[PDB]
Amino acid sequence: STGSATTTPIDSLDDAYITPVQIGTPAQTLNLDFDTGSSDLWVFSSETTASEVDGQTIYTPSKSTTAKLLSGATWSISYGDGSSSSGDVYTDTVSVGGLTVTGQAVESAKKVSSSFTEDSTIDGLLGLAFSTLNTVSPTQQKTFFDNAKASLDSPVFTADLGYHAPGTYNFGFIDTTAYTGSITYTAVSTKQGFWEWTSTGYAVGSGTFKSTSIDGIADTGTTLLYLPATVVSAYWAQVSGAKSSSSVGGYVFPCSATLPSFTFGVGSARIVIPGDYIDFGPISTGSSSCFGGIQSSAGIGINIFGDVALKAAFVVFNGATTPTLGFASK
Ligand SMILES: NCc1ccc(C(F)(F)F)cc1
Repeated sequence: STGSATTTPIDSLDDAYITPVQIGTPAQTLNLDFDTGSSDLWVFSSETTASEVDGQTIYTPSKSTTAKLLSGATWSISYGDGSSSSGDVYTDTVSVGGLTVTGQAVESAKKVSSSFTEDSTIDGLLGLAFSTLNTVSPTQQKTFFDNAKASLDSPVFTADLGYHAPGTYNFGFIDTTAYTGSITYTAVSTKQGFWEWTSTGYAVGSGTFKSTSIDGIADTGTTLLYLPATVVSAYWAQVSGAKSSSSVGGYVFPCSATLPSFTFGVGSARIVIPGDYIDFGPISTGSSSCFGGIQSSAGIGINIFGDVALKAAFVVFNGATTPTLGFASK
């Protein structure tokens, strides 16, 4: 079997993408953030603290004939940006774009951090990293992708994120009309539980390609591109008036500047990120300083190929016994 669902940016800057997901019987439709950097499916629910909910759609397990409490199980998760959430665990039926999994662990949030509460467009997260990162205790739970794997035509899913436009998440098949040229596959290390891979180098604008190995993760749940300080300094040095700001927390640039493109390597192939993709707009309403989409990973400890990079490509997450990542121009 297969599934296909449209994913839509939550705002005019593509800060995140939400995808409708059906949970329970009868279906309760929630808009979830598909996150290849984590492995928990957690949702706002009727069990979330009332003061911590501001306009989100909530999952109500008491109205689902298929919901079962996973007795004794708890979850607690903290994201790299400081966000966090925790609660208990139900099992229920979950469908994405026609693809249905029964007995999927649905982690009901009793407490959520402030950054989730103030984001009324995101009802929860659907983790698509490897199940070794799932935070359910004492019995670790499988992701939606892992549970669906056996019934999928092919053990793959693809991310086709749009620039200021809707895109597509496909499960179980590769849409050969969605990309141009060939798909370049590259090896994945699962050692840390991420879709971790090694980029073969980079170029800034029309400059020479610098062959160097950049280890990083493919993370649909991260907005920006986080790369080593040397790479990020070489990019912003080409933008008149750009500078790293301690008060803002990253590189900013005059909104009147035009940004060069950024090229990253996948084996022998090249993926070009247009300069417009790196513009994240004024740091405050009416400001003439704009925030950059390429930032240093030095504070984080891991390089992150977030939405800025992934939306420039058609990306195949191949969950075969030897996992691989495929990149194609589109
Ligand atoms: N989008 C999920 C996510 C968030 C943060 C990290 C970090 F910071 F640990 F790299 C990995 C994955």
